[PDB]
Amino acid sequence: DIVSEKKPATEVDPTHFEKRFLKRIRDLGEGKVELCRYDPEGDNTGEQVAVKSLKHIADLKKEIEILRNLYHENIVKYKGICTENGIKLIMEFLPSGSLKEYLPKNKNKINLKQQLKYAVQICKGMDYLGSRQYVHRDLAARNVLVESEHQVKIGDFGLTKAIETDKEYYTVKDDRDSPVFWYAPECLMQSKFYIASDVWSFGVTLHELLTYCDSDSSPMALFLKMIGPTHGQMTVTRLVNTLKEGKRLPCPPNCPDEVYQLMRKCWEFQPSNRTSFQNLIEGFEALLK
Ligand SMILES: Cc1cnc(Nc2cc(N3CCN(C)CC3)cc(S(C)(=O)=O)c2)nc1Nc1cccc(CO)c1
Repeated sequence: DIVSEKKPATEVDPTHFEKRFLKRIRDLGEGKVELCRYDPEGDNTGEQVAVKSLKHIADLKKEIEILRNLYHENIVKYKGICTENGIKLIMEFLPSGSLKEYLPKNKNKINLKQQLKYAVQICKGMDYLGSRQYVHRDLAARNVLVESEHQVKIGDFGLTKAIETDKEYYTVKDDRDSPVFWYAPECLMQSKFYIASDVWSFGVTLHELLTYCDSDSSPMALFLKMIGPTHGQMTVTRLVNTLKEGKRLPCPPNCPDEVYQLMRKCWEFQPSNRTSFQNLIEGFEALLK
């Protein structure tokens, strides 16, 4: 008789998504994120998932490993991977999108009390990330996903880096696509990323939330009005100059001064003088009481 291999008992990994059942619906945003239906039964009843893939393979693999081990109410859920060298990150899908799409469409529903509750949830997610010794480096309203009218989640970890044990910051090398208008002075000047640098980005995200992500009131729009919109390659040094002078984004319309003061504590020039996420949580909780 012909010799063959004994078949070992097959086990199913719920985090392993087969390419043949992962069916594309549409692009969500750009590296790119797509809405897919994982449909192993082929009858359009499968679960909708968000799929992150490459248009850098090493960076995607590191991102997958970070997200796989993060478990928090305000952090988007990892679901698994789809493997070819190629890899796709599979996450839960949030149909409301980010604060960038949701806030302009739901102003009537989202009052100051709800905005402060979203602010608390962003801080809780960020404080959990910091407790795991990570710096996010991309905290912006476009990366805050809306689970429901009552809950937001940090939804992308593409620039997330680990801070070495007993060290205070991570030094960046690849910075060409940096979101400079959300960056603290130490990031712009020395490419040094502290947990306090994410606190700075939070202050900017809080400004966006309070303006309902209005494009005319965006941090880029406002800073470009303050420094000049036609400076090209000179834009960042003009931005650094402005921040050194003590100039900050103005108080959002209808934002009470006590909320604006918490926001300004995120924007102290020196990282050591900035508020912590825990102190922000306490400040917002005192305003909600
Ligand atoms: C992990 C995840 C789960 N669920 C969603 N949902 C979702 C997202 C969006 N985008 C949010 C970011 N915007 C700049 C572009 C639109 C839109 C919809 S919708 C309203 O069209 O159904 C849904 N997106 C995810 N990630 C994702 C998608 C796109 C871009 C980024 C990076 O900012 C992260």
